[PDB]
Amino acid sequence: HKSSMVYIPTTKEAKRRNGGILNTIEEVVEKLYWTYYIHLPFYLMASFDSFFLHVFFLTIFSLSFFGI
Amino acid sequence: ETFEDENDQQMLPNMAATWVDQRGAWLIHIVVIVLLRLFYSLFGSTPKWTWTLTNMTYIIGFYIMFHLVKGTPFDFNGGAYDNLTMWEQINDETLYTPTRKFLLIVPIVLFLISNQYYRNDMTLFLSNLAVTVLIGVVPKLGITHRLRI
Amino acid sequence: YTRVPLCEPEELPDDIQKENEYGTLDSPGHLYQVKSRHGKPLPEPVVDTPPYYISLLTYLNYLILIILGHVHDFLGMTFQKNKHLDLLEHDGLAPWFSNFESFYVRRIKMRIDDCFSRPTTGVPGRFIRCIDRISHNINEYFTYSGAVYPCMNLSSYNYLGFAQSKGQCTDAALESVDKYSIQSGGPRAQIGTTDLHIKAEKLVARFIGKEDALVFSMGYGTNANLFNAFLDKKCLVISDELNHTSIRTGVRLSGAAVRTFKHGDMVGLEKLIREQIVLGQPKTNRPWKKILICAEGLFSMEGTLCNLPKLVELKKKYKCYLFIDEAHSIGAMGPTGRGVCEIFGVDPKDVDILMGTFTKSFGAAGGYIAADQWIIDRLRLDLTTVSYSESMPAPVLAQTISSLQTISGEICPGQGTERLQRIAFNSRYLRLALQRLGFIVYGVADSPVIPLLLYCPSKMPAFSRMMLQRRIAVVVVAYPATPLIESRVRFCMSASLTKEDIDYLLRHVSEVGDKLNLKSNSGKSSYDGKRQRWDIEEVIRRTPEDCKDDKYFVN
Amino acid sequence: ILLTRKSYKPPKRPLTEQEIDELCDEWVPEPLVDPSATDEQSWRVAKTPVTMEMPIQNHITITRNNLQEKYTNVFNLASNNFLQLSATEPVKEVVKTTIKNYGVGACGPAGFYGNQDVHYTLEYDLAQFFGTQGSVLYGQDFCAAPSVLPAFTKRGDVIVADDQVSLPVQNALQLSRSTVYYFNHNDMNSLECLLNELTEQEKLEKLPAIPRKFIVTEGIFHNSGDLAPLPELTKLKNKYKFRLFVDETFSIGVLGATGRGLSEHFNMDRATAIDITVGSMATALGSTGGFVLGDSVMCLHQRIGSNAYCFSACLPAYTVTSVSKVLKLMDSNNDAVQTLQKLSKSLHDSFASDDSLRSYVIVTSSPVSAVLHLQLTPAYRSRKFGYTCEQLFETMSALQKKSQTNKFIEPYEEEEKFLQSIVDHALINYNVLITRNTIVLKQETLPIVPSLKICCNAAMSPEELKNACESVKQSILACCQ
Amino acid sequence: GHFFVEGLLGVVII
Repeated sequence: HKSSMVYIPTTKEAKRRNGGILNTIEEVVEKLYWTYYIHLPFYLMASFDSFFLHVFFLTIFSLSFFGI
Repeated sequence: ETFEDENDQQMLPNMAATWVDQRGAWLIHIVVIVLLRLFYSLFGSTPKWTWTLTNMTYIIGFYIMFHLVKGTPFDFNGGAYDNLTMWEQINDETLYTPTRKFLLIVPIVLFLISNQYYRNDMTLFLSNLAVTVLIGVVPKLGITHRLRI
Repeated sequence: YTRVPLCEPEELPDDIQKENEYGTLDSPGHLYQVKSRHGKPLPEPVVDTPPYYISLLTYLNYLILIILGHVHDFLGMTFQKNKHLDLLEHDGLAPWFSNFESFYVRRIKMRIDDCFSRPTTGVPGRFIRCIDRISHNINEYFTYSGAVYPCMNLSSYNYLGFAQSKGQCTDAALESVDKYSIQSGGPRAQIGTTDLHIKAEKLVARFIGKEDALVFSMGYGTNANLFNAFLDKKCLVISDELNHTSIRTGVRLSGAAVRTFKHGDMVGLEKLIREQIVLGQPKTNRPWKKILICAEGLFSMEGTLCNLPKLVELKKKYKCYLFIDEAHSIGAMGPTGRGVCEIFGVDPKDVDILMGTFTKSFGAAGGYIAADQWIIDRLRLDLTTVSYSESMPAPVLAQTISSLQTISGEICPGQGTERLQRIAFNSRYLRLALQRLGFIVYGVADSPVIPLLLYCPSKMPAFSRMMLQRRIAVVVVAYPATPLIESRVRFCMSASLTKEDIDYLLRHVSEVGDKLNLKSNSGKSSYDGKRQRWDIEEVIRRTPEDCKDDKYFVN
Repeated sequence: ILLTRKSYKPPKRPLTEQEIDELCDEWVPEPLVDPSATDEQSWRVAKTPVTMEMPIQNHITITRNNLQEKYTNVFNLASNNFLQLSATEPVKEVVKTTIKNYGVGACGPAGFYGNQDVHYTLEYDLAQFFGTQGSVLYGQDFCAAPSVLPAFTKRGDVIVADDQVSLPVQNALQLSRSTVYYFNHNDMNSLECLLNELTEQEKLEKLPAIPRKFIVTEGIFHNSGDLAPLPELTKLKNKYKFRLFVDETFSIGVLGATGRGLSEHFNMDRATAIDITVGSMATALGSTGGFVLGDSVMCLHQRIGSNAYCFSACLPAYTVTSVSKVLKLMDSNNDAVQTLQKLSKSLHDSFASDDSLRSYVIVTSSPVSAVLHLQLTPAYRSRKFGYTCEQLFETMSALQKKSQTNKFIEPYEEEEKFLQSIVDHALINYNVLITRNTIVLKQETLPIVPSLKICCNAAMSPEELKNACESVKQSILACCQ
Repeated sequence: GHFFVEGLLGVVII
């Protein structure tokens, strides 16, 4: 019972079709970036406020590290 | 207000003054305070300046949010609240509820904690006590309800 | 090219079309038959909550957004008024609308506007065809190419899968077009009535379990203009806090007083009834001339039911009246689909007025009202829409009549039970699978409405856009419609979805919700007590048979 | 401290369980509806025509009172479908194709899904045809105004409304929650004085921000049936800085050389003469639904915040496709409109220049209206039933103000039964079906009296219409004497 | 004057 629907494979399947540890490092970096990005309201700011808030947080972390 | 206005007000829960009773609505006022301390300390000045800045900014922000704007930020029925601030709409105009008690207690404890550091300066001590008393508890009394100057 | 293109249909074979609009069943083990409750009241709902830092982060985000929006509004209105002419006066004429009562719409709702009001085409069946859009200047205006791509449908009200174009209902509609017309004469009280209206009223009255009924051309209009006929400023209305908007407008138009009670609390309802009987009319304390209780069969934002037995008990005891709104309940719930009266074994005589719509589960338009004979005659004399508004067309009536007969079992006897059992199985399967994978899911056990909580304002656009990327159509609801701290996606299960489709959806949802950090279920939503974080393959293999046992569902 | 007290009284001890229980058991509520007056009013229900297995058209077959009567080949003069363009074969083919390619239902509100491309195409066609910028569609016409009008007004705004507007507009004014004033039914002088006084008072007040101000009228009135003066209205609202709201349900498709409405009838530009226009797709266009015409800002705000739009399902596809086809067919050649005009002129002239029917009935409609109205010459009404208009208005207003459950009135129903007797005589003796203005007077809030109603469409041969006119004249003469 | 202020604040907070 075939229909006119085009299916899209899960990312796991895409990697399996496309086949050491450096990629694992890159993906955990991506994971961390995803957490940081989604738990803050970046999807609702055009570009300027988002850029400004990024600089803000980066400055906070830099100053905290320098002090401690 | 008259019968129709009260019916419009009572016909629907006020979405702009009901979240204050939900989960986490109390710990947020304490959490926004601990962040101001870590930011004004990051400025890098002497303790008394950091503490007075913290107390001042919290009180001013709280006032400008809960006391300055009148009405609902969206359409209610025909507005039905076109001349009431957010503080007066808490708990459908019932005074001295636990929420109102907590929001009264917060600035006093803020001053008590901050006092120990800038206590040795008369000007800072006077300014902080003046701003606390005159921009905190006073608008939140039961005698200043619906009082326009 | 900035205008929505008028698409063209496809000449692909009829088998492919029938499969597109209604997936054929695979195994007879994928059906479920629901049993009544014999008046047993529903245990109090067990609402689940996420950890504290989630709520704190939501509060932080909303605090940031308000500050930035107000700052932008002030700067723009003070500095760049050349490009803000629609918000300012001109030649002694006030603007159409002020900039404060539209704050939330522009400032927060405009940046995610592409998640709402997506143009479609063709039958809104199992697979829906969507028109692609390109957003310019964030979300100001769109431009449209000619491409159209199908998506899996989880947004439209198609509970029984009657939205087709090749069934018997469409044949009845075509026959009606040939026989009568698409035009109406006037209001029902002047020339508008035909024999088809009479047949539909009799059939609806027989189906529900009442004596007489009326049919109107719009459900919203029905609720809006109903209460105006038998209520004044000396009567009182007690309504749940989660009722529909049309009920609120209908109550506001009459002038009656309104008081509300907490959702699902009956002790509060009894206390409020007693206090309001004691107190009397405000400013005068005279007795209330009348008291009316308004509720909803199934609230289509929570998935919960109304405690009908307790309402009937209080109704009997304190001499009040009952009004029930069965829009999401009729046709789709119960052992045979009669609504909540069938579910609770309540005799459909203790409920004074019932009303509903044909839009949700019958694939038509309009609404109805059912009550005793004297009430119906009096209302037919006194209702406004009977005398002033148009009647409904013939094809809509034919569709409704055919659907009612099919569900009742009078024609094509096998289909109605198959549809009801299919939807009943699908809802339970999806709810159990989502709760085992580790999400927070509302509803009781069989509701075709399956809310899924998000709790973060920035996880709505992300979820919607990724699911659109994978070819799944979903609906997200924001703060003005749902409590501030609780935003959610709302699934609408249908009887036209096959278990393979649900598996496909489950895999994609698991992967997206794992990437977005959404699996925040506690142990308070499991029959044992221990929180679950099962694997996808294990839950897929072990859920289909376990979903038929009324033991794992807490609610 | 002691010398500064207030001299109160000790607080009364509150009630307790058994007191409350006995008080609650002592309370008695009235029934939902009032079954007292049902039986002496059900003649309305019992005397409603019901066509059988036929489209509502020129010649029908109707049965009354639960199939206890029957008539055949009745000539119809009570249908609101003036153009009858929705019955031709091309529209039937379009409807069939749309039903085959789509469903019959939309299955969803306009907010999320269920807003197909045909809806957008109809919106563009409407905006292009009537000459404005944009438009929106509504589920039914009776719910268009009571949702759009409250969306643009609130407490603090001013509305100046005509003296006799229909019921939808009354609901809109009642539900908008602003200040409402009434001028005197096409008496431009009263409107000018009211505008003058309001603007002077405004000046004297010195408000910070000026409020929104609207003028509410109708193109062709529903009850009365007379055209409204447009040039004076637009001139005055330009002079006094007001907005103009026009509810033209019965004029679109009837007025103009091509039936584009009131503006075409008075040779103007709709974009600069009228700000809000509320129409209906169910009288001259032969379909279902309503619409609102205006500019882009208004339409966008309506989509954002109009209740009946965003909380109700979209209307089916075959309706919008049929309306689009009808709009093109009217864009081609008038013919239809031309004929409609001639027939209506002949009807009004035949019932206006009559020496005989000049002591009992008076014609209220204007020559351009397609519906002819008749009333009972207040002298004759006073002689035969012993009451006047103002007494009826005051009686029912007093009844509403104190809110008595039973709002009954005897002379009013006696007059209604007399009119229905006229209708019965005409139908039974000549097989010509006319109707009577159907109202629910306990809901109305403006002075109104019962009347009759004769409707003509663009598919009537002139000779048959003339014969029907003669038959109705004979029937009214026979009954009135 | 400091402890006086603090004691008054305690009284008013109660």
